[PDB]
Formats: sequence, C-alpha cells, structure tokens
Amino acid sequence: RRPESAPAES
Amino acid sequence: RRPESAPAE
Amino acid sequence: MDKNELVQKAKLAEQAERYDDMAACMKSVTEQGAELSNEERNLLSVAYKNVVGARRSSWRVVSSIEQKKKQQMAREYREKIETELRDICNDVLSLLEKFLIPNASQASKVFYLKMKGDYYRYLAEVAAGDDKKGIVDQSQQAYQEAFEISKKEMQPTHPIRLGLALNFSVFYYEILNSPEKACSLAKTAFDEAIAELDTLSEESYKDSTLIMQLLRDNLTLWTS
Amino acid sequence: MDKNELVQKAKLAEQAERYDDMAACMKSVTEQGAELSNEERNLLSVAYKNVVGARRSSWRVVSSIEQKTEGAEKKQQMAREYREKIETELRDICNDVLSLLEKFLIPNASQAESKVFYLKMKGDYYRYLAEVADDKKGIVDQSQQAYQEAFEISKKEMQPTHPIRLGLALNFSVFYYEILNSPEKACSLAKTAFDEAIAELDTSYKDSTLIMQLLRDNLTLWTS
Repeated sequence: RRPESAPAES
Repeated sequence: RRPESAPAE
Repeated sequence: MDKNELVQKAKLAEQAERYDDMAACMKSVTEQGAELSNEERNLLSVAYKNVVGARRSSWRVVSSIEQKKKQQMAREYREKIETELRDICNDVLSLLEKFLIPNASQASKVFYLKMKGDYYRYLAEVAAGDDKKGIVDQSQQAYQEAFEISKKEMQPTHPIRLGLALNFSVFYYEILNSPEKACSLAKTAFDEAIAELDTLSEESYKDSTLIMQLLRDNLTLWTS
Repeated sequence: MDKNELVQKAKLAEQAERYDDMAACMKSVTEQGAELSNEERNLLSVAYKNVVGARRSSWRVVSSIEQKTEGAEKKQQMAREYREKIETELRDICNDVLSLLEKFLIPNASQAESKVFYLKMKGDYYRYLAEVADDKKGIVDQSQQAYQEAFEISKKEMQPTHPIRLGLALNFSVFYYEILNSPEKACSLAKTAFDEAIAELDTSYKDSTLIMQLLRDNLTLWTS
C-alpha cells in the first residue's frame, strides 16, 4: 500500500 | 549448480 | 585516488551489493569537482539509493512497531536509525549543493534537482519538529525547478522526465497530503507519454515503460 | 549486559533486517557464559548466518569477476584485492562464531540436541572458511571432525525425523559434495538420511518436511 517511486538509474 | 544447505531453523 | 580507480571500484561494489563501499567511491569522485558522466551519475544514484533504502526500510518496521523497558526500546532504535538516515541524506544533499547542481552544464540539471527533491522527501518522511516545514519546502522547490526544466527540455517519454513526475507525484501524495494533485500530476505524465509514444527511442524504451507502469500502479492504488 | 533486554533488541534488529546489530546482541547473550534457550540459539544462528551470508554472496561475485576479466590486468588485480578484503571480513566473522562455539556454546551444551546443533554450527562455519581457504587441509579437517561427531551423536540420540538431525545430514552431505569433491558419499549420506526419516514417518516434526525436501532437492540435482 506504500506507493512506488522511480528506479535509481536512468 | 550449488546445493541447498539447512536454514537457520 | 584516481577517478578511474574509484569508478572501477564503485562498479565492483555495485555487483557485490556493497553499497557503503560504492557510495564512499562515488562521494570521493564527486568531491574531485568535475562534472559526472552519465555512467558516474547512475553509480552515485544507485549507491545512495541503496544506502538510504536500507535505513528507510528498517525505519518503517521499527516505527510501525513503536506505534504498537517498553515501547521505549523501539523508540530508541527508531532514533538511531533516524540519525543514520539523516546523515546519509545530509551527505547527498551537500554533494548536490556543493558540487553537482552548481556545475551541471546540461538540462544533468533535471537529474540532480530530482535527487535533491528525493533526499529532502526522505528527510520529510522522518522530520518531526522545527525543521520539517523548511525540509518539505526545499523538496517542493527542487522538484518544481526540475519539473519546469524537464517540460522545456525533454520529450514526455524521456526516462528522467517520467521518473521526476513519478516522484513528485509521490511527494504530493505522501508528504503534502495532496492526493488530487498527486493523481493529476501522475495522470498527466502518463497520458502525455502515451500521446507521444512515437517519441520513445529504443535506448530509453524499457526504462520509460517501466516508469509508465509505476505511474499507472500508483494511480490505481490512490483511486482504489 | 542487561539480559532479556539484549534478546528483545536482537528480535527488533531481526525485524529491521539489521543483522550486524542482531549478532552483536546475541554475542552478548553468549560472551556472558550462560547457556541458551531454543529461541536465543535460533537468534544467534539467524544473526550470524545472515552476517556471514552477505560476505559469502559478495565474495562469490568478486571471485567470479576476478576470473572473467579478459586478461585486463588492472581490473583483475583490483578484483583480487577486493575479494581479499571481503575474505578478511568473512574470515573474521567465522573466527568470532567459532570462538563462541569453542569457548562458550559447546562446553555448556548439556543435552544432545544442543551438542549436535553447536557441532553442526562448527562444521558450518569451518565449511564457510573452507570455501575461501596452505591452511586449507586443517580448516577442512576441523569441519569434517565437527560434523562427524555431531553425526555420531545424532545417530545414537535423535529420531531420524528430527530437524536438527536432518539439517546436519543435509549440511554434512553438502560438505562432502562441495568441499571434498565426493559426490557418491554426499548422495549416500543424504539418501540414507531421507530414507530413515520417511520410514520413521510411518513408524522432531514441524520442520521435518521442509529439510527432507531440501535433501530430496539436492538428491535430484546430483543424480541428473
């Protein structure tokens, strides 16, 4: 239930 | 392929 | 030590999952004062995300337990994990402010602004008293700066632009208790990426679609 | 040296996945001299298995990298030196645990259960040294000697379905296969352990099926 954030690398 | 060993109970 | 040595050592550490060693390498590289390559930027990012990630994870467990000697033990353990978390964040935010953001010569800018937003958001997760208001404002300002640059300079499918929206959305949801704004920002980034999917390159494809999936997963969760 | 405090903290450290902390706590429930409950020994085991396990994982990774550099001397030398650093950590962790086993846990054991538990543990931690070790013969001999004694005791004083009994057979069979390059003996040891347990299950319990399943899984691997 916590949301997802972006991966560390692009 | 490695074998599995015991878990820490 | 030589930049090349430090970078090779960071890559070894990354494979070994020794992120403290990895971040030590990349802090030393950044402190040499030259702009980071894309590869070195990701190295820095991965190392610090896993170092703080460990504390974030531990903090969530222990504070959840605190919320249920006594309760004191949990509280004290929470505070020690907090200290660690904050010192990792304070290091990152110092590196960004002292070296990376001021010398970012291309639209690098973002990311380091996004990163600034994220590490201030991690501080905001745990901030209690006096300084929380300032911390949340720093996080908002850095994301907004990054957001405005990203809209001017990058396609809506660009991985760093999508990653920024994703995180900024999460900031609005979790730190600013602004679920309407969070959903609008997520939804827009997602829909704009779809409209302009023809702009997505082969080399960015996999990352952008993974972030698109993440936008869609949060939107689902927040509307559920 | 608080007592039950050090244990509840070990439990908090476990839930937080801070296994270095947990192992410091359990080591103090041990460096005192008092013996250990089923719970406290499982805590010691969990803490240390994870602490050494992280170095074990990293160590395998850097050794593989040290083998796969395309005669890239400088990359290979850096991989060698890092593996050596990880190897020192790993050896120091083993040495610690073996010291607690030799000086505190084995001398105070009492019941056959515990003697077999600890001697198995001694087998294990020498095995992990054998993985990275002119002191090779010797480390390997201490491992063998500890597993053999535990095995002999377990044969005489434990049901075949006992999970400590099964886990010792499992790890001893791994020792033969992996450290002594002796597949036939390893297979005969695991098969016999499995066979005796399954016969008992018509003629010691919750985790019997789980460890039996690991014996069968290895047996499948080794005979295909």
